[PDB]
Amino acid sequence: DQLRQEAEQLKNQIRDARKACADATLSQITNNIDPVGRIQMRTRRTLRGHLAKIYAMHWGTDSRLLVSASQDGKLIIWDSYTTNKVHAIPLRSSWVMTCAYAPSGNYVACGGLDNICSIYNLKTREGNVRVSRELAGHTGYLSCCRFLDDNQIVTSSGDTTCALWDIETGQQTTTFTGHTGDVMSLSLAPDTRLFVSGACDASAKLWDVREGMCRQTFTGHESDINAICFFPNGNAFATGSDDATCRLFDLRADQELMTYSHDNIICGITSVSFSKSGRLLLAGYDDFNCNVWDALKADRAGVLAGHDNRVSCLGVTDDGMAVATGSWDSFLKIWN
Amino acid sequence: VQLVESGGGLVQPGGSRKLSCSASGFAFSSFGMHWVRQAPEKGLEWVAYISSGSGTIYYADTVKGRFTISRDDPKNTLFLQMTSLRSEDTAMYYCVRSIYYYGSSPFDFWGQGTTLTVSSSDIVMTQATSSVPVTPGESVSISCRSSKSLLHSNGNTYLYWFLQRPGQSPQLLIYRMSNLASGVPDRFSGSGSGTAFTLTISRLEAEDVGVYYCMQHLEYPLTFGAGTKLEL
Amino acid sequence: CTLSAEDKAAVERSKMIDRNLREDGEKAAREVKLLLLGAGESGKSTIVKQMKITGIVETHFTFKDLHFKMFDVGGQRSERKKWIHCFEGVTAIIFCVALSDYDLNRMHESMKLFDSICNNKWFTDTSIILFLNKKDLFEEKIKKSPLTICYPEYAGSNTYEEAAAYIQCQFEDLNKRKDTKEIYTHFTCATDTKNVQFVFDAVTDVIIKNNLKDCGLF
Amino acid sequence: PLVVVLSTICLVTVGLNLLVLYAVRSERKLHTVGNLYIVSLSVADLIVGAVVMPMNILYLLMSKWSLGRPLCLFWLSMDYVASTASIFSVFILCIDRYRSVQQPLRYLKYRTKTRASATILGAWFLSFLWVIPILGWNHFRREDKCETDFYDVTWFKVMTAIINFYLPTLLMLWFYAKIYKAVRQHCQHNRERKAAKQLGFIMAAFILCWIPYFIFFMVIAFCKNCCNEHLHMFTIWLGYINSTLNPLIYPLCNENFKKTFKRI
Amino acid sequence: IAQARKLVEQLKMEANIDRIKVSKAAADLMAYCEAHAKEDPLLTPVPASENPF
Ligand SMILES: NCCc1c[nH]cn1
Repeated sequence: DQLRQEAEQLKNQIRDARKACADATLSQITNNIDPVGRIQMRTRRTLRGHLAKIYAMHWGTDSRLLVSASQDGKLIIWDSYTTNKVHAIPLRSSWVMTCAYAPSGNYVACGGLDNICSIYNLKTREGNVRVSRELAGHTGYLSCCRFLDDNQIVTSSGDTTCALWDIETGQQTTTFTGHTGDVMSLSLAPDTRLFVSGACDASAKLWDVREGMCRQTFTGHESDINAICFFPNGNAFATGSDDATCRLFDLRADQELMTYSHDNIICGITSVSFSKSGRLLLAGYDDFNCNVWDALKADRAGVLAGHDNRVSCLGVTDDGMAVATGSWDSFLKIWN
Repeated sequence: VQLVESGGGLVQPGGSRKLSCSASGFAFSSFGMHWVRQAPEKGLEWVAYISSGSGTIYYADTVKGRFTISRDDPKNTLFLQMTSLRSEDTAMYYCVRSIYYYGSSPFDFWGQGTTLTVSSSDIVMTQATSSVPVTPGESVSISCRSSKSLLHSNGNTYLYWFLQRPGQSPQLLIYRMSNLASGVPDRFSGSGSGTAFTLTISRLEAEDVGVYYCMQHLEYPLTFGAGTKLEL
Repeated sequence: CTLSAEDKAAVERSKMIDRNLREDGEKAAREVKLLLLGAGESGKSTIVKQMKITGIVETHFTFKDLHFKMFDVGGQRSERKKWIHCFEGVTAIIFCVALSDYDLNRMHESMKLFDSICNNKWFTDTSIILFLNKKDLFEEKIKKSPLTICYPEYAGSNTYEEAAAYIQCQFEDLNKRKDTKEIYTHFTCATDTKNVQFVFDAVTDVIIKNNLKDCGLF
Repeated sequence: PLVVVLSTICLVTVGLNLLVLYAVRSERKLHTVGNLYIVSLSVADLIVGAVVMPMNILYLLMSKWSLGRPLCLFWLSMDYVASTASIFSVFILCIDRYRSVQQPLRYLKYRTKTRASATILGAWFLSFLWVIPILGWNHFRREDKCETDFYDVTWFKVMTAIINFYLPTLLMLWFYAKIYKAVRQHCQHNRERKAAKQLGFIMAAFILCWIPYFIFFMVIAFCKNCCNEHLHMFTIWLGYINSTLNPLIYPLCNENFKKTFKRI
Repeated sequence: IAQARKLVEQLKMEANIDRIKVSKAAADLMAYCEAHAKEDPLLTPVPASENPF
């Protein structure tokens, strides 16, 4: 073989070039930075009314509204301040696995096992929420809808590919391929010109929304990557493995910045989120408890011990005022 | 959306009539309804309210217990049955919808109104004047005063601005003193704090003439301003 | 505290939303959610037709005052089973494997499938209705040769029913724990409503047994 | 000494019952149609342990009613109401289980929580109906002894005893025997051991606690005041221990209830 | 001949990378997390008056 030898030596030497210039670990420098003590957060709100496992949840751009989707077949929009149900939408397929909130607040997108991403319009002149679009063309179950504009949306799937869709036309504007397994989560960058997606192949990658280019690839896990999120400054991203360890990678360094793992944790991370200052990495686990890690020293600075079942989705508001968490008991909890 | 009311006409005192508001084009059951009225060339005046699910009902203190409001949601037909009408109940009765949740414009659409004629504590909202001549291209400022301070602990200043162009029905412009309604040009802008409030219209157009109105929704009963008329 | 005319109207709307959510959930609990499974080229467009009538394919058929929901899986291609847990609480798993399964080795794939759903923590306490529907080709290919072609476990006489018993006999060995769940195997002639009736009976028997565990008797 | 022991029992009852009710408020997996009856049972036993039992304990210590005629009538009415409520709660729970087992699919058409609450409130209304005689028997007595106005009326006592313990007891025996038959036929394919143990425990507790009291009921109805008073209080305290033990039979046999209690 | 050609071509672009190393990007995370430490309502609890919950 010729190309295989070139491919093998390319990666080994490219990694060698990365290793040669690799100076030191994050801890080696940030050791002198004092910890944050104990972040004891109390459950300020308990949003109840879902009658099944809650699979997805997305914060509003104004830091006050929430969307949650259940196996019940319902999509509920809450007022996070007064724990009031602003909207309740019946979804076509009860098998929801992801949801997103339009950054302008006009629309809401949700999808799941039926391979279709349904986009509903909230601000209708007739007062009810209708289905503006049904983005179809994926050949597998859907995940991590992430609106870019009111007329451009990304979607991951179990087809080993992500897709950028022009909602108005309903045609896949771009298709990012290269995965060898179901793609579980994607998270748009702050500037909305990139994104990172992790897949069951135990590898994630940074894709460009404009040119459909596999700009970067990232490895280091030993099992699936069930959750992913972006550092608030759009220069790092943390993935939540089913290996029971979280990993913060830097886009530029081509390497994992650090690992958040503890011996007592034997189960995989279900969702990952960040604090507005990029200090508290919030990891929802299968242990039926979330967990607040100090995102620079890897210490569990507090825990959001709640829910009777595994945590599925986390979210930190835009201003960082709260933390919404969901779990398979059908209760959302807003912690502060 | 199309709210059309039927039931207007001339009725002798002591009788009873019924006004229907046959809705078409929206989710009737999700909208609370009002029956704002207007006496001839005097000003607007609220009449009744009926929330979604027919759970809540409020009446104006002038005719409380004399009018009754019923909503028929499976059929999309709202009623207001007036039992005893005096010579003061003559007015143009409008049918207004209102949807209340975090971020709604709860006075967005106003029906076409119906003419009803009869043969022969509360917050007070005051408008400074009754006529203001102006020419196109001149920015104008209208102001009305309130008795209490509308700024609720929430922060919402429940002040509503309407515009009744000659021969038409009102049309919301500012639903919470700073938020433009739907479908209105973005030149309108509202401000003001405490009791005093002002509406500023930059780059006034020919069709912006009409009797403006200011209403409060901090607490029932709903009260309307005297009515400022822009003249040209 | 006193609330605003609007902030009250917001609270009244939430109650109406809350009422409908609760009311809808009551209707969901009145249905029987049967996860439908099958192996490659086993015959899956013939049992669904017998009922009273892309990814997930959900089917409805109301039989004798029961509203059945049957969720097919022949649309999903990714076999990672990161979506099986979504099918917790199903009242059964209708697993369809026919006798002609060694025409396309079936032993490894078939036994690995059943060992998968009997090992899943989510399905180990749900009964598995096993279907062997037709009787039109189940006899004409048994006589070709003993089952040593791909089934080394048995090297004896191969009749129709006796060998059929062996497949069932080895089957229960797949079930790692028979304390909680129960296989309801079916051997019939796919000529009439036989299939529908058997699931109804296997659905009553699983429901009635579930009540007792709630009463603490069974 | 005796009072101390009695007090313990009293307190225990109340405590246990409260816990059960709290559970059915918190978990939301216990908000089923087979737990509204346990809630009613816990409420009845809580009333017995909170309003009825303590006053009886005081009555033993002082050997006389020191709270006067009005509180005498109040305590007697509360006693009868809560005891009948406990018995009828058990009876309706048994009917629920029997109709569930003999007709699983059909019952789902009529197993709405609305019907469960309707039946619970009907049973509680039937129990409360006991106050008509206790407060109006004269219309239709030592001052130191609290007792009803009909405690020596033969026919009324016999009819009340039949309607309160015997008919419910016989129907409960019948329906639990049918449930045992169904359980056995399902087990036929060790399994029947648990079912037999639980049903025997239920019926044994019920009958061993409530049959002596109604025997005394009917006998003193017939005897016309030739019996001792110490015997009466023993039977009534057996009846109260029944409500003390009820939380240890019905809710402890459910896995969700046990998990909820373990968490707390 | 052209099945893994695109794969290695992507790996080729993974070689021409603007390599900002772990310590080169170690301080960037620290700088950002410090320069916004005052705006995070969770890291530094906000007074009970400005808390909307
Ligand atoms: N402890 C009250 C016993 C009772 C109730 N009803 C009749 N007798």
